[PDB]
Amino acid sequence: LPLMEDVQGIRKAQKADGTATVMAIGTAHPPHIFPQDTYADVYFRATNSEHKVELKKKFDHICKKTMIGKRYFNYDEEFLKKYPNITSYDEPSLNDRQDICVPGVPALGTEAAVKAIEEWGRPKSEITHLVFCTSCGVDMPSADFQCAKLLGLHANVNKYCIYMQGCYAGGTVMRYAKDLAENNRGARVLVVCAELTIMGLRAPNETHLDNAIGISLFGDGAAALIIGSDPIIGVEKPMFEIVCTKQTVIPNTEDVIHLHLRETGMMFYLSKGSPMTISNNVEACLIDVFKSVGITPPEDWNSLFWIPHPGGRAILDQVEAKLKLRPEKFRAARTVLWDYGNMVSASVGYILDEMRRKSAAKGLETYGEGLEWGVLLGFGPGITVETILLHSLPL
Amino acid sequence: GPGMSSLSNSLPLMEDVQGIRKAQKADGTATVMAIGTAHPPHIFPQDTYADVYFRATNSEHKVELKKKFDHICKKTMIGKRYFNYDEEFLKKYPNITSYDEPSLNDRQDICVPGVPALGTEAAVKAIEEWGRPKSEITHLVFCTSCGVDMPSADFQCAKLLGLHANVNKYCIYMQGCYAGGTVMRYAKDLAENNRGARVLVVCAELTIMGLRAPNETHLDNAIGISLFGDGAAALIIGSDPIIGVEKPMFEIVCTKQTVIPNTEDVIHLHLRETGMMFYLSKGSPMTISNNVEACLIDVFKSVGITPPEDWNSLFWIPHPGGRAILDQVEAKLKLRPEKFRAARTVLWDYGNMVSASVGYILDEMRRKSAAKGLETYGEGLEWGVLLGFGPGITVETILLHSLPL
Repeated sequence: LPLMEDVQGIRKAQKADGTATVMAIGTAHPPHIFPQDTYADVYFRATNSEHKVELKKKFDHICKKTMIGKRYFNYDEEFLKKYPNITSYDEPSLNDRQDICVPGVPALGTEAAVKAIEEWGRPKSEITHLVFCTSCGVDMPSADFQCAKLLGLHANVNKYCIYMQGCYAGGTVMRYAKDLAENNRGARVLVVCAELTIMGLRAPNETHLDNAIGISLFGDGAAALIIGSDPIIGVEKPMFEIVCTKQTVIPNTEDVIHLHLRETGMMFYLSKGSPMTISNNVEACLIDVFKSVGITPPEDWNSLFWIPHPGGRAILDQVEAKLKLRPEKFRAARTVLWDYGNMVSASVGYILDEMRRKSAAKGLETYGEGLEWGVLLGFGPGITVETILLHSLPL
Repeated sequence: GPGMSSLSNSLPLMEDVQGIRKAQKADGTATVMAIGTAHPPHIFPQDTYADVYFRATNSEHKVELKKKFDHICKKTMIGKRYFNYDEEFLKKYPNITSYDEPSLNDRQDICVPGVPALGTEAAVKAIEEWGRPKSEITHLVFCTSCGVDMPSADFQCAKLLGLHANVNKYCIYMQGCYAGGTVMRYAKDLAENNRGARVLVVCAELTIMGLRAPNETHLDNAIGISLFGDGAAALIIGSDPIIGVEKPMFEIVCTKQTVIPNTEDVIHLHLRETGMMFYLSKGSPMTISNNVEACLIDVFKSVGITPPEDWNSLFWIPHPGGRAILDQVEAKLKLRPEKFRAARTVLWDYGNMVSASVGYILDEMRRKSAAKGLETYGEGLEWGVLLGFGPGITVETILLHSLPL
């Protein structure tokens, strides 16, 4: 056994040299397409609420201004008929939601993980850490265990299960991955964000009007990333360096966005004013992430590339206005919101994928729209903001 | 110390990625520098537990199931446990004291604000021992298998403690009995990769999330009711201890999580409309013992150290998942009867407090070592291992190096 003076030598040999880097991104979504134009008709039919005509035109109006074109779900109208308790308002339904989400979320997550590992090109045996993230379903052993099992990873992979961190969770996974990759030499972190919104699906009511915003917004999906420090030249393809990661809680705003897991499943609550709270405090979070690494914030926010969580059209519009950004800056985020809706923790992964793919297709200088520095933002319950400072690399 | 303000650790003037990384990372090994513990006020002695439990659950008519549970309680090696409820509190909830009546909502109403409250009590003690301002805590790792909510338990704990708005939070939900090991694994990477970082680890559990009446088809639920107790443990972990201010105790050298293949149906828990449903198949103490040595060899080889020929050369903090797990792990590793004394003392006085158990044992070990005037906090020994066991079956192996007194 080594002496007291040898402990530091072990630490020096154990840690990685460089910055945690995104080197692969894979995405997946379930097969059932639900267009937004017909969503009011399909939802009110599936929930047997066709008699509530005045509540239907209210929901149709909300759906029409979401700037979401389609969403993907693990269910169709035929599947929902097998579970009448999920399609009702307050009937006991957690057991059925868990029966679907507990095995379903890691299954969907694994699909995205397979694509990320295939792009990466190295054997799955080289994955040392797994960070799984979901707000849909909880179990013991957890979703991380199930994902590792489905992928057939090594028995000694260090796993991290990020449960119920909502819409900011896509930022949280980058924060976790940064420390895991950088503090462990040779470590390759597989990040998986997967969500199945059936955990929150229910019938509309007059007392729960804020539930209508959630049903018009959330879609199913999964995103997976391979993150690691010290990229192997000629084998791996380094894209985004995770330089600084900070989580912030906005004071006196707990009553704004809150969700509870009850006997009726996930109960969504949203007060009028969330886009204002997020937009008014986003700049302070950005100045903080830049100051933490000694970089002077740019005079013009258009100088950076952006991956904002598409919590809704209003959140994107207000953050864009506050930071005085040109319409093309949030292009990648707007396309993902349109094509896929809000896929919870998986949305930012989809945007990061869209950004690097379009940058490579246009033949730009870097993966981050030809620009050097950028920010990935997560927004959710708290109100909590996850600010991830990224440095993009050349093609 | 971290040397946050020193020139050699200063941030580069230009936007140099590698220069930023060099300044941002810490130098040394993550070190435990404070441990605080807490438990609810209601004392439930184990010798009268069978009587109290069967009366509170309206099951005193099942005479042959009572004599079976009385025999399980007598063999647990638990003397007393603490709970956030008494017999009067349970009478307000007939649904929790039944077997399968709808009860999740009521359990959530107790556990969602209750777990962060109990955790905060332990955290206040850890912060007081540490001695530095609470505003200097940069990371919070909260851990519990009792209750889930959005915003999570970490948010509530941070709010009750009055931590900085910019504290980086980690919520470890439903990782069960191995979670006390998982928090050490999280804390290691967080403290070591961030210069100046001081991680507050909080493990808190309220077993009312799993309390229910006995049944003839669910005989394995009786093992859980005779075992689990409430409690909280909190630790302050950080790299590069400040000499003269902080008191460095245990260095977290290597941390690995291992899954034992083909054992998913051995230890499993499900969160249902009836709360947390506990399932335990026969063979868990032997399955854990037959795979523990391989986990230890892995943790030692991962840092280039040759595994000791005699396991008695190390100090031990094993999760007291039951007296049988302790007895069989001790036997397989050919350990002397006193090697697990700290673990057995905590099991006797507090029972199995889930993720909080190992924190209590680490506290017991360092306190007894200081009280006897020993050479180090780890029973006078230099190297040791903290072990967590739970659903999977998953083993958390934490290699520790104790510093001198």
